[PDB]
Amino acid sequence: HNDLVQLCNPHIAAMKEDILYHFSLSTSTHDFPAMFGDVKFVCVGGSPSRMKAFIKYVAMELGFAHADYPNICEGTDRYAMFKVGPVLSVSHGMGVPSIAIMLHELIKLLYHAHCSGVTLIRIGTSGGIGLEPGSVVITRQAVDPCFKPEFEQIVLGKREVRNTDLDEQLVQELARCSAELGEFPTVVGNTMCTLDFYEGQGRLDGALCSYTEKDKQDYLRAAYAAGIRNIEMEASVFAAMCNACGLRAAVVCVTLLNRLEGDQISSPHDVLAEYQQRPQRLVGQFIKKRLMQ
Amino acid sequence: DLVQLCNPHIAAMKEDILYHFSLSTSTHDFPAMFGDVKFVCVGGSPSRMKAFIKYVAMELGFAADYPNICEGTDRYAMFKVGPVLSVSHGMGVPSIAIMLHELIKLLYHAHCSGVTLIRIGTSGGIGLEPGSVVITRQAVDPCFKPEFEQIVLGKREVRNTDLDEQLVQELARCSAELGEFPTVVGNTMCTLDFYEGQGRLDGALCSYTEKDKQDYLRAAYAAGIRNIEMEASVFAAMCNACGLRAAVVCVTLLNRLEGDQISSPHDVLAEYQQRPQRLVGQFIKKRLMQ
Ligand SMILES: OC[C@H]1OC=C(O)[C@@H]1O
Ligand SMILES: OC[C@H]1OC=C(O)[C@@H]1O
Ligand SMILES: O=c1cc[nH]c(=O)[nH]1
Ligand SMILES: O=c1cc[nH]c(=O)[nH]1
Repeated sequence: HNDLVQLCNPHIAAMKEDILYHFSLSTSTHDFPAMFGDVKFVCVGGSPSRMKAFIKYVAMELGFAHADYPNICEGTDRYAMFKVGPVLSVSHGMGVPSIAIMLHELIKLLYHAHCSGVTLIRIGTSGGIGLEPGSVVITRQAVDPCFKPEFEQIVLGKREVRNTDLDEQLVQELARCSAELGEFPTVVGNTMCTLDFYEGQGRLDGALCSYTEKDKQDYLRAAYAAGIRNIEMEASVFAAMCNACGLRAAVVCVTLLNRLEGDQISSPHDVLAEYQQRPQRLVGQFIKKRLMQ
Repeated sequence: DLVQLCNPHIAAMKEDILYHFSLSTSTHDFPAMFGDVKFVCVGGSPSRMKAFIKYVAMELGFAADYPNICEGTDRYAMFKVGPVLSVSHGMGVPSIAIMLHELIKLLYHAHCSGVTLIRIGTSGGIGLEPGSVVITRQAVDPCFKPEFEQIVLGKREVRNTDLDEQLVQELARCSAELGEFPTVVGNTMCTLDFYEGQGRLDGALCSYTEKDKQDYLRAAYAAGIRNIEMEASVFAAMCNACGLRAAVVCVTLLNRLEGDQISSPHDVLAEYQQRPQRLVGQFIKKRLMQ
C-alpha cells in the first residue's frame, strides 16, 4: 500500500482558497487532483534548464517521448515545473531559503492533489572532498557546518532543530541502481550543507576571506574524517522537511571538483555538462526499475 | 572611491572565474564591459530586473535590444545601459550572497569607482498599507538585532548590518519629490524562511496559533521593524565590509497583521512592484543631473 501525503499544519484544511504564490497556482483556479493526482516521483534541482532537460530525458526513457514540455509555472519566474506521466520535475534555485519556499508549496500541492506513495529526490551539484571530480554522492546523512545532523530554524524568535537523516533503504537502492548503470563512480557518504558558497565552504576566492590555504585544508580534512564526502547548500532543509511530513526522500549530487585541490570551477563546459547528467541517469534508472514492478 | 575587496588572494590569481555568472577574466574584458558603471541595482526576479533596465533606459533617453550578459547560465540575469547595471539575485540569503561575492569582484576587476548598490525588492509589511515602500534604515535578524551571523571554518562570526544614513534620507527625499505612493524609513527583518520563518499560518508546517503570530509581529513593530524579507542582512553586511554605499528599497505586498497569503489581483501586484523602480529611477536621474 501507499500512504497519502500529509501536512503538519491544521490551518490549511480551514482555508477557502490556498494560493501557491511562488508557483502561480491556486486551488480556486486549478484542479490539483486532475493535474497532479497520479504523481509518484518528484525530482528537484537548482536549475530550471537542467530540470527541463531532465523531464525530456525521462520522457524518452519511459517511452512517452515523440512533443512539447510546457512549463507548468507559467505566470511566474521563481521556479519552473514539468510533468510526464508519474514524474514531476521542479527547480528550486540556490540555497536553504529558496528550496524551503519551494518545499512548502510543493508539499501542499501534493496534499491538495491527494498524491500517495510519493518519493522525493534532489538531484544537484556539489563540491567533493577527497573524490575524483564527476563522482556522484548519495547522501546518507545531511550535516551542518559543525558536522551535526541537525537543521536549525528560528520560529517566532525561538530556535528549533530537526533531525536530518535520510531513508537508509532508499540510499542502498540508489547505490544498486548506480551499480547497474556502471557509468561513473558513486559513493554513499555524508553531505555538509552551508549558507554560503565562498567563506561558508572554506573557499579562498570570495570577495571576502580572512583565512589561509592551511586553515581550509585543516577544516576540509576534519570534515572528511567525520565522514563527509561532499558539500552543497540544500540537503539540510530538504531532509528535515521530508522527515517532518513522513516523506521518503533522497539526495543525489555530482561533484564538480575536488575541494582538497582547489576552489574554482574550471573544467571545460562540455565536461561539466556531462557531469550534470550523471545524477539524472542514476535517478532515471531508479524510476524505470520502480515502474517495472 | 574605487571598489575594494577584503581578500588578498584575488590579486595573485592568473584568472578569476565568476562561475554563477558564466563570466571569466580570461573570456571577458571587464574594464571594457563595466568600467563606467556607477549604479548597481539588484532584485530577486530576472523579469523584474529586465523591466527595470528598460524603464531606466527610457527615463535617461537611451531607448531597443537589452541583452542578458549572463547568457550561458540561468542562475542569474544581468543587463546594462549606460552607467546602470541591473542584476537578479534569486531568493534567500545564500542566493544573494553568491551573487554579491561575484558582483563585487566583477566591479573590482572593472575598477569601477563611486558606485552605489541598491536592492529593489518585495516584502511583507507590519502595520502599513499594502503598496507602501520601505527604505531600510537598519537590517535586523529575527530577534531584532542588527547582526548578520555566518559560520566560517566551523566557527560563528557576526558583522553589523547598519545602512548608510545619508543615503536613506536622500532616497526619502526622492520619494517625496515623486509624490506617488507612501514611503517610510524603518527597520527590516531578514529571515531564512518565508513561512514558519515569518510567522505564517499557511505553510506545510505550523505548530503555533494566530495569537502567537500577532504578538511576535507586534513585538517586531514595537522594536521599529516595518517590513519583513529575505536578503537585507547579508546585503548590508557585505557592502559594509567592502566599504560600499548601499541601500534597500522594498515595496510591501501585504500587511502581515491582516494576513499571510498574497491575494491581491495580479494587476495591483504588478503596479506595486514598479514603485521601488520609479523611486530608484528618481534617485539615479538626480545623481546624474548634479
Ligand atoms: O552553485 C551552487 C549550487 O550547486 C549545488 C548547490 O547545492 C547550490 O545550489
Ligand atoms: O517572495 C519572497 C521574496 O520576496 C522578497 C524577498 O526577500 C524574497 O526573495
Ligand atoms: O563546491 C561546490 C560546487 C557546487 N555546489 C556547491 O554548493 N559547492
Ligand atoms: O511577506 C513577504 C512578501 C515578500 N517577500 C517576503 O520575504 N515576505
